[PDB]
Amino acid sequence: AITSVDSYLLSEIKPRLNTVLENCYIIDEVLKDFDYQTRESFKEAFCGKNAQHEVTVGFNFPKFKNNYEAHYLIQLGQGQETKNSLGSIQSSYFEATGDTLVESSTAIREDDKLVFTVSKPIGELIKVEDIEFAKYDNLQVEGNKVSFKYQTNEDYENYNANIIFTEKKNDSKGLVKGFTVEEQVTVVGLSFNVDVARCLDAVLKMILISMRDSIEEQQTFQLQNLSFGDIAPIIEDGDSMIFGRPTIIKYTSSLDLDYTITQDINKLTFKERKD
Amino acid sequence: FINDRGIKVLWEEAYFCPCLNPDTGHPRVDCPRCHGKGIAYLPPKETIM
Ligand SMILES: [Zn+2]
Repeated sequence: AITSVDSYLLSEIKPRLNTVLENCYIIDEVLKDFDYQTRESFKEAFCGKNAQHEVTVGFNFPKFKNNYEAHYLIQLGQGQETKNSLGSIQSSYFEATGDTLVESSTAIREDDKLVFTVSKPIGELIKVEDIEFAKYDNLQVEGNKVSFKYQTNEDYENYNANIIFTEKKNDSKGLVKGFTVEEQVTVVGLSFNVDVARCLDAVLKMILISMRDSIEEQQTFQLQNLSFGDIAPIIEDGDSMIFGRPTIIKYTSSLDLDYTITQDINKLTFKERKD
Repeated sequence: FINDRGIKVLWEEAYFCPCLNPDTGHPRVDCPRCHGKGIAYLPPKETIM
């Protein structure tokens, strides 16, 4: 599973940043240490549902003009290989598996079992929220749905559960070959007003903190490290300077490829010899 | 000569807005006088340049 850190960063940042800027309480919590003036100015400009001004995020070298009132700029940076396993072997799988999904699913009644439906089939069930099925419940997964004994659990006929599971792709089996890569990605906020840049950097730090609970980087992009540069004038040739403070984010991910195996043994030929 | 070769243009003088933060020394993001820029402007004066 080749990793595109930049796209993941963008997808995590955009909705999360919009949600954070949606409400004032979270912003006030974030900007507790800042002075009244800059805090209130940033809140007036960008914060709130009905904010007239808006921030943006995008990759570097855009052929079009880019808004320099407040923008998050991303560039890919360097990368390095840090650790390897014997034969480049990372893991072995019997059934092809895709991404790990989290889905909410209300309990349902079936003639012998309570069940939960899901969007897609199941390759493996990791966890059901606040449940530890015993032998009596006889937890079974049958494609799309997971099921447990009806009678002794009948109080929970409409349990508002949620599920963490894994997609199923194929029944084939193979080996995972790959290594670990230690990658650096640079993120910088741009603004002709330095105070806006400072507040933007603080918001960036908070959303990076919040991201650590995300499933994907919990499973794929562990060992997050941060590093901040100095406030510098990005450009001097305009009528007014652009000010930005670059930040460097580090991640560790496992670049890997699935090598299928067609060998399947189903018969044995134990015979003696004579001389 | 200047009135002949020039073009009609509006001249508006510049002055620092009072909205500047007294401690950081940098301006408010939005105010009527200056739209984030730290410098406000006076009423325009019609001029040939
Ligand atoms: Zn002003």
